[PDB]
Amino acid sequence: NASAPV
Amino acid sequence: PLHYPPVRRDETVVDDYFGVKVADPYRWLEDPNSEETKEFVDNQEKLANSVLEECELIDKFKQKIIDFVNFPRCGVPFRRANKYFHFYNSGLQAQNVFQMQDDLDGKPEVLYDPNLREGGRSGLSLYSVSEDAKYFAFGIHSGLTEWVTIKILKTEDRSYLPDTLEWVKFSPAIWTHDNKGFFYCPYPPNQEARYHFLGTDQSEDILLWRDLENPAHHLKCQITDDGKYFLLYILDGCDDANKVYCLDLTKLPNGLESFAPFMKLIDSFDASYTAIANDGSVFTFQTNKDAPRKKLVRVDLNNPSVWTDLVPESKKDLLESAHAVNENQLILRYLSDVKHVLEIRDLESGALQHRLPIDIGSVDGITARRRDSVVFFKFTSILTPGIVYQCDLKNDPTQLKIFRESVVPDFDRSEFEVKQVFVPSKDGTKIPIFIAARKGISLDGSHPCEMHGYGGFGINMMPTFSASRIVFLKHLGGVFCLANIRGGGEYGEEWHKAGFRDKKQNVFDDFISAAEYLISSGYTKARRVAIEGGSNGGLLVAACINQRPDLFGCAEANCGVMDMLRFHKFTLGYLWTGDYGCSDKEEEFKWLIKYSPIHNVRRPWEQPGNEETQYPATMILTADHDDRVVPLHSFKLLATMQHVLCTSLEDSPQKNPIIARIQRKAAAYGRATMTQIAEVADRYGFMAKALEAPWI
Ligand SMILES: C[As](C)(=O)[O-]
Ligand SMILES: [Ca+2]
Ligand SMILES: [Ca+2]
Repeated sequence: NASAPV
Repeated sequence: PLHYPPVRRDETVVDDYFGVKVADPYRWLEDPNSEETKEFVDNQEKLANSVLEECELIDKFKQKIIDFVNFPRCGVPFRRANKYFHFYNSGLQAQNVFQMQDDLDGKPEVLYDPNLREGGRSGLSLYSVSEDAKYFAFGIHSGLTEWVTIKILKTEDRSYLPDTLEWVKFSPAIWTHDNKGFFYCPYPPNQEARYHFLGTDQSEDILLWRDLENPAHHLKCQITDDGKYFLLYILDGCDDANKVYCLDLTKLPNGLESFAPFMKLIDSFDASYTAIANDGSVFTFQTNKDAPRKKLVRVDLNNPSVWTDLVPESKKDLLESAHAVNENQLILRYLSDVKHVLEIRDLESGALQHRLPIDIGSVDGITARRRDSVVFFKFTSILTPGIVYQCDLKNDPTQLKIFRESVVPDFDRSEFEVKQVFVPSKDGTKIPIFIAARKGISLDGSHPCEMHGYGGFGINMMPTFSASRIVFLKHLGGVFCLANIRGGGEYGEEWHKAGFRDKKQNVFDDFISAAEYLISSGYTKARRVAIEGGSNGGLLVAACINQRPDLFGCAEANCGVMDMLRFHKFTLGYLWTGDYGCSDKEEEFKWLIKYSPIHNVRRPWEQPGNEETQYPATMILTADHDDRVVPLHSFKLLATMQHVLCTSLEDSPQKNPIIARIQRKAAAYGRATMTQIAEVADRYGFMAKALEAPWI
């Protein structure tokens, strides 16, 4: 559940 | 023009490993609370900031990353009763927000917003909705520790139940179909399996399983789609192997209030078993038993000796996961040469019905249940930010339809391409790698190159979307490589085993050989290659720069495991001895001493013919408070590398900087957008500097 695909 | 701080050595610390004397002059860095260790951190922080201010492209990277990340993201929806639940992020929120809706394209309502709590320092890692859709059980971190507290909200009005469950880590909350409560797996104030009735205090929770005799055994659990069986899985280490205990809930005289009488269907650690479906007592399992590429098997619990292949093991492809869907069907997710293939089959006969091969990238997040006729899943890729696909198996089983589609602002994917090629390793084995770059580039050796890898623990590295990677590609004229080296599980268990324990070194040889290929093919050149990796991937970076520093210009190891002699002594290092060995045993020490990063730092310029070589520019990244990979690993390596290569000599040929980027007041987990961007921007600015690469 990562916040954003950085 | 660089000023390394003084770092005390304790020349009295020496250990004898089976007749071999090993000094540990930086033993004192293993206490993260001593003021010396804090002063160490403060000095390295000062050094790093000093070096990073020389890296003038950080500001430019940071902005382009932000701009490229700033697009809305709807996660894969799942259904409970008549409601649909999914994660959302408008683009640059610290953490994703959990949302609920009555209709798929109806008005979202916010169920829980982690950004309101502690500035969104951490997001939801446990989230679980009851069968009736009335209750949402979720995990909140209290501080920088790994410990979670489980709270429960009513979905109708977003009001909390008084229930508070402490002492939880990674457990999920498994709801019974009566909606009276859920199973979970906490630790005592020796993991346990408990059931919690809604409206009661944690003290009242029913105990289902412990094993005081085997404290290190840990648990996962599950309940069947029909709600009749509770399944408890017991695991040993980070091995892909587990037990299977089944509890039949229909035969309990007084529900769970009685209390346990498990049918121990699998009472050993020989193979992995994951329950996919059942029809009464007839179960379908995914297993790796006699099948390193896995398969589905079927067994009746009333006659548990007899197991029967339903879908046999493929000679070539890993059966990575399986899902019962649309009452009587299966979706199988095969991994074929590191590319996904979905198959649709009959549940009963196991017969193939349809076969959908997938473009380079990754499908995952299939959360549909057996009663659902509409399957959703997520696809991503180097050049594809994120599509949620839908497949309605009832009305249109053949076609995948786009349900949500992310768009990166101001980015034309058609200027770039991604190829998969296979390259030979030292022992002849072919190694798949993915290579991403601008279309039509000249293979003239000129391009800066970033190579990423992991190589361990059965983990499959897939070419997913990274926004900062696009920046690297577009604005640094770069070439990205992802290497599927051994130790992973990409070709099943034999690919895992060929890169672990005594054969760990093959993992490093595979990575080195990928770099050798990228050089010989004309993509890049010696010294213009950057490598990056995290955890076991950090071990990968650090071992490879010890062994072939000549090859690399820049190296970035993230929360890496660098003291392979002592790793097992700390926190949860004991669960990695499956893959690594343990220095407690002589045969295994002999593997480890050879690649253990902190015990293999040597001046490359002191070897014949190698006078012109130095270690690459090296950034070592960690939190000050990592409880998984304790930062003493990263610190001790830094100290060692700094001493051996810099501060032990009056005017050393090691001119490439060696620093640590140290994240303050951070945990291993949960990583807020922005915090995360900051880190990546720092490491890419550094990289651009080390490779002498201009901006575009
Ligand atoms: C968290 As690990 C050391 O298994 O990559
Ligand atoms: Ca400046
Ligand atoms: Ca250089």
